[PDB]
Amino acid sequence: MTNVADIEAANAQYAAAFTKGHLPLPPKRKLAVVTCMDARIDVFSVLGLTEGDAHVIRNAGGRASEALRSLIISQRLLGTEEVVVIHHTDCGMLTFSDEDIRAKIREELGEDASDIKFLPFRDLEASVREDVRFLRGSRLVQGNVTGYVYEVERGRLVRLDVSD
Amino acid sequence: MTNVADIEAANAQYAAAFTKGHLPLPPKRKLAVVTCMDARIDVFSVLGLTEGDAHVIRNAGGRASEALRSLIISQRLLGTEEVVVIHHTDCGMLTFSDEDIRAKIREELGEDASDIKFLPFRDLEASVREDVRFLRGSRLVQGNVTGYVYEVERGRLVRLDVSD
Ligand SMILES: [Zn+2]
Ligand SMILES: [Zn+2]
Repeated sequence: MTNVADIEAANAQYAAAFTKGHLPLPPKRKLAVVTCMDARIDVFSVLGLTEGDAHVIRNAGGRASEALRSLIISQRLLGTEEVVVIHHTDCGMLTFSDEDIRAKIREELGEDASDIKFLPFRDLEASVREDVRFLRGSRLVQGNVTGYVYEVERGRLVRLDVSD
Repeated sequence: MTNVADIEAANAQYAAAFTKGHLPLPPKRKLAVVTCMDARIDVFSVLGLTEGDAHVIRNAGGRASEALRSLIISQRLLGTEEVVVIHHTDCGMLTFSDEDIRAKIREELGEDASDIKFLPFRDLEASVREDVRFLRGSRLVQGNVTGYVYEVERGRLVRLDVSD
């Protein structure tokens, strides 16, 4: 109850103590992060970023196909040179198919979403390899791509070896 | 100049102090936030969120059209009931046309991107109004939508009144 009132109250405390007003547009680490919208992940705390360090791109499952527009802008307009892709344990995108979510939209809203692809995946590590390989194969992405699993159970980032 | 070594070292410190392993999938505030990938914005600090409070969806310019997949999953599978859309001052998406970025891709990569739409906007407040009205008009989004501008120069969230 009162989300808008609470975030505006918290913001007033943040703004009172804020001195980071001079930070420039290009990220200092020339880095873009692609990860899940998952509420339990604070990317800045997990990776030790401060304001101005890295682009942080977030979507349901941290899918690289959807991140690509954001990555091209990140690199071509704002100078980033590197991408990290982070999926996580206990991701919602493991727990349904396109058919299951289309059914839930019909059941709850009475709407047809048969032509929208929701990009769920069947295996966590396979999803990271598919995404990293996708970005390595793109002619529109420059630089090294690294894949990780974040363990929501212990706060650990686990780097994955992705062959090819 | 060793991004992967730096974030792995910082993560090892974060994991040593980590207590939050029992948090569940559904966000506690039943809230999804849509904002820019901009490096200077730590959404958790700006809004006073803790791990497990709100979904955080981020893309170049915080465009609601691209967030829609993520919002539908957030609401239908993970129980969120409300959306906040935050654009920001000094956003890169104000500073180019699709034809300007297509030129940079030709100059730097020697690639043609004439079939990709990058979704820049011409006016910051109009961009927030368009994105809020887009989500309010969608038959696949339930609940209240609020628009904000985040002022990168002063750390201030400014709520916009958006009609019809
Ligand atoms: Zn997830
Ligand atoms: Zn921006």
